Amino acid sequence: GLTGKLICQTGIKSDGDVFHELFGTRPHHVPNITPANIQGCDLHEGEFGKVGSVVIWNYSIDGNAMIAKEEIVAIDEEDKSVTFKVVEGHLFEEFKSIVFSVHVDTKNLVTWSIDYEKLNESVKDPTSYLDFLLSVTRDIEAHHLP
Ligand SMILES: CC[C@@H](C)C[C@@H](CC)C(C)C
Repeated sequence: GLTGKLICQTGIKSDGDVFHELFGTRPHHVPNITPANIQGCDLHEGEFGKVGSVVIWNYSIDGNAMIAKEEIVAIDEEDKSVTFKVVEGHLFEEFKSIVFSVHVDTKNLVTWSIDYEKLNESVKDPTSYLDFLLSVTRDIEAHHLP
């Protein structure tokens, strides 16, 4: 009853390898490119670009500052995908678990997926994070377009 999945897909005209590796090896540069959305990315454990690294994101939605600590649980170079599992922060006021994945198909299409389990049934499905992820994707595309 508590489980759901949200997905957004959109095209980018910028390079899809550069987009993938932004999130896979350079996530700490994301705040510099989309500062209205994401104000910080600090390495908590491990190393950038390695499975099992843990980062702390400082981000904002509708003018409200929030924090998410995430474990990078998968980086698939072949599929051009990165998966971030939330382990602490604001989102744990609503969810038991929530996982973000970003995939790039370069035959370019960026797909964001949100997999989640709500603490209880009155919790809203986190659709607002799709608007957030589309905004971050559009700022990255604009930055990467020469
Ligand atoms: C939890 C909200 C933001 C900081 C999400 C991040 C995806 C896991 C970010 C890299 C877009």
